[PDB]
Amino acid sequence: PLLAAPLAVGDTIGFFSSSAPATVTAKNRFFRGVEFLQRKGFKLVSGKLTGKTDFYRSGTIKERAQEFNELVYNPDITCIMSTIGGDNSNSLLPFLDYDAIIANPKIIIGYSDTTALLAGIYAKTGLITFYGPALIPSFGEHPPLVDITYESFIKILTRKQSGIYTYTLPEKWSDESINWNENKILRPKKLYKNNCAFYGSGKVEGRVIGGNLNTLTGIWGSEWMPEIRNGDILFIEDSRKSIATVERLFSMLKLNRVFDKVSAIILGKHELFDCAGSKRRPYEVLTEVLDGKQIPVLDGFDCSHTHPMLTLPLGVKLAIDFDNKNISITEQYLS
Amino acid sequence: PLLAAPLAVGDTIGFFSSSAPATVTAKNRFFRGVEFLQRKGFKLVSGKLTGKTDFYRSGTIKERAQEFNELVYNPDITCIMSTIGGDNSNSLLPFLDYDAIIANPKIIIGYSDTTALLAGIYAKTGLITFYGPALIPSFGEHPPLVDITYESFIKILTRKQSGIYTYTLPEKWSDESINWNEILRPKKLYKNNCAFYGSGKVEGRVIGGNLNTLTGIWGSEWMPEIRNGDILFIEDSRKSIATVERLFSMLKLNRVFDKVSAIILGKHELFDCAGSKRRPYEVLTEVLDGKQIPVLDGFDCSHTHPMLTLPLGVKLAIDFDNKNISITEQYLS
Repeated sequence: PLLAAPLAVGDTIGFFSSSAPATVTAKNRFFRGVEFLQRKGFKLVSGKLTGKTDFYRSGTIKERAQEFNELVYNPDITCIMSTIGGDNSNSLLPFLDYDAIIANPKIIIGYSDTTALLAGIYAKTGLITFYGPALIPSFGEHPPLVDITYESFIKILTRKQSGIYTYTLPEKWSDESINWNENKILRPKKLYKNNCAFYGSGKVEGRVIGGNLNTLTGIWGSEWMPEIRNGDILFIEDSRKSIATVERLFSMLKLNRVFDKVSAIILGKHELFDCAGSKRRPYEVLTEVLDGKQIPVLDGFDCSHTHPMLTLPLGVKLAIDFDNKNISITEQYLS
Repeated sequence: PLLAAPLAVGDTIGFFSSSAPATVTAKNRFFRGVEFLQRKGFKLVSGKLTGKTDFYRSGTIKERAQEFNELVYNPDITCIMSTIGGDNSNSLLPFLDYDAIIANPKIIIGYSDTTALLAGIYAKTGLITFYGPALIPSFGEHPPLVDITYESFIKILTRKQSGIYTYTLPEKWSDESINWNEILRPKKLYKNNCAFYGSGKVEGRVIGGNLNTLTGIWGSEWMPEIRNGDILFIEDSRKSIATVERLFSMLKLNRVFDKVSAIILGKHELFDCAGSKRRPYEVLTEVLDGKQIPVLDGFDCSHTHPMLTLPLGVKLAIDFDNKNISITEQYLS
């Protein structure tokens, strides 16, 4: 695979808004995130659509593609980071400068809607991109949870690439929709003990592919959707969906023979899942859809819309140990 | 194509709930729909999940598939009609009895989420199915709009298959969210603002349905292949402009706009333009990035009332100069 140079303290991070204009609509959280990374010693380059709005998005399809491409063209930038998601990143894909991305590999990072870019770029270039922090939701989060997110971000992106990396497990997490865009918290978020579950036994090792599952529907079937292959580990998360929607997306995967190919599934914690009074969790729905197909599942990985959030390279091998209840990166993912 | 026998007054219609359990949650409107069709002379057979609930759905995946299959097996039924949509019809697809459908073709009709079944059945069997009335939303509608819906339903499904059929244009329509399952007053009525963007005449096989729903079968063996020359028919309901851009770009990435000869946009019920004042056609235009595809914007085959009935998988001719749309290929035996 094509690998970017590793991150280091003092590097320059460029940010872009490929969908929702949250540098305007969540400006307090944006400023908090900017200050957080600056105090860690990073230099920031603001994408050209920062501070702009086109109603539901930051700019036209072409303006958004231009904003991203301009960061790729900047030799001083080591990391290109999403400000926030939305719905509309998939629009950009015909207009990204893939040749320039190949010529100038950088760490591309974000989550949620930005999945369209992470997966699309991998499909076109083979670049290992990252499911991880977006500036506003991730680094604008109030303490204490933001520090745990940051610890994973800096560890994954700066560590020496020798030997496997085994993920730490956040001690507590939350998914509450409070404390979004103000100077002070209303009150502390509920902190839950980590209830991640490892359904299966033994160890499964395979290339991880996926991201935000609802977002994948916007690139599905196209040359920008990476082919899923026998032995892959499927990584999927969603946010604030109804159980009806979750069944639909799981069945979509089933119809596409995904569950005939993959050797394990990682479900990211689902932020504020709406079970419609059924008390069912997404794993129970997945089990019905699987119709007896036995696939080991890591239910509740902290790489999703919940806080804190871990950083995950996409398109390289991971090993899930279902007996020892851990998950590791086993393949080099930065130069 | 595989063709079902035409409907006749007095026939038996069977109904099924492949997703939302609205025979329970919209029981008043359900009863209105049943009574409406019975008054027309139809006999109704209730699918086995009628009156059942499993929270957000009518029953398990397998039970819903069985409900549908049992209607296929019933020799007295000539038309299998959806009660209502939802989100979850795509789950049934591995379990439908496609061989039984081939052995005894029937009129299968519905819309919205039921698109997964209409498209899936066509992909597997070649059966010409219908984007049209579902029992609860369509036939539980109060007069006067329900009468225009019914006129299209009965005309399309009972007419002799001789010569082209040219659609009537409803004089007025509504998308107002009142009088669902309760009336205090009639819905607000709007003049028909359907628009024909293009020139000349385009003829090609129509394919599509509810666009959001298509995402749940996309890429699979149940998604019919879109071919050079097809007319793409798509409608959505109560979506944000952000979602509409996403779905249009999905089509673009899949090279759909390199294949289609025209696009039909169904009227979008209560579209949320996020203050932009933009309509879906304008968003489509941006996404098309210069591609000159003629568009019929605002066809009355969607979640708005009244609703026309449309066979999927047969040739239509859109005459952009004369501002009309016709079915040009035989669609019932």
